[PDB]
Amino acid sequence: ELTPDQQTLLHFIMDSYNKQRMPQEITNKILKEEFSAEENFLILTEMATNHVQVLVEFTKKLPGFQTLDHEDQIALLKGSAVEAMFLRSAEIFNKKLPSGHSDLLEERIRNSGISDEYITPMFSFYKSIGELKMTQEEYALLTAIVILSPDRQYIKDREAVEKLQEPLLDVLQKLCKIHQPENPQHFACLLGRLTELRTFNHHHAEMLMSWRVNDHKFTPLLCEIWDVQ
Amino acid sequence: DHQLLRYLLDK
Ligand SMILES: CC(C)c1onc(-c2c(Cl)cccc2Cl)c1COc1ccc(/C=C/c2cccc(C(=O)O)c2)c(Cl)c1
Repeated sequence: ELTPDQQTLLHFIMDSYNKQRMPQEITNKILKEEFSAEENFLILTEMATNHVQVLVEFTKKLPGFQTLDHEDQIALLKGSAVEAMFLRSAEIFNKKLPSGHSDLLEERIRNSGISDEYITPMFSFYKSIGELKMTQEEYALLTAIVILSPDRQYIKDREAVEKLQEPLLDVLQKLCKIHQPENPQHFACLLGRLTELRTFNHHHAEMLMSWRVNDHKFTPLLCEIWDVQ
Repeated sequence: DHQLLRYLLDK
């Protein structure tokens, strides 16, 4: 049984998660545009820059975020952007979302200058997580939880973050006990994704440097979030 | 430092 003080949190969070979506102007390109390593990379860039925007808006609305040291807020945004993006894309492929054009989107990612050493793990992650049959609420809570990770590098007050994250973890667990009483390991299975997600940050920074020396174009927003001269 | 993130956080 979910409490009233908790059912309100989940509602506020589920509310912000569904507030903004990605522009049809952007998502229509996955379908309409030419399939070129160049065009592919540019569409992927456009989507990521845009999502960095939705991420800030979403995070800002997270309960207690705007109260943390402002230098800690940047560290949390800078540290979760890639992971939040893996979760959102995995959700897209997993729920075969219409505005996601999964097959074509996968095409564009499969040919954008990404090393095979990275694509394999990326899609394997997409597959295994899809097989979890996650509910929009699990995606939304794993995202908020990923965003409020106290153990990110350069965090000053790591205790203030834990205080913001623990309430969310509990709501997620309370749900796994309700909608999955048969399978008790479901909660622990969802948290395992937080570790797998971590794993991609090393790979991503490699890619950023690879694309960079190849004179690949990013955006002032992405360069800032991902510390790229 | 971090002009753009700082700006999005104040908007
Ligand atoms: C800069 C670019 C070359 C890039 O370099 N690495 C990744 C990268 C990351 Cl960082 C992580 C995992 C894989 C990949 Cl390839 C990227 C694209 O980054 C994305 C790509 C797609 C999406 C979501 C799209 C979507 C479609 C329909 C709807 C919506 C929606 O939000 O409603 C959202 C998001 Cl969010 C972020």
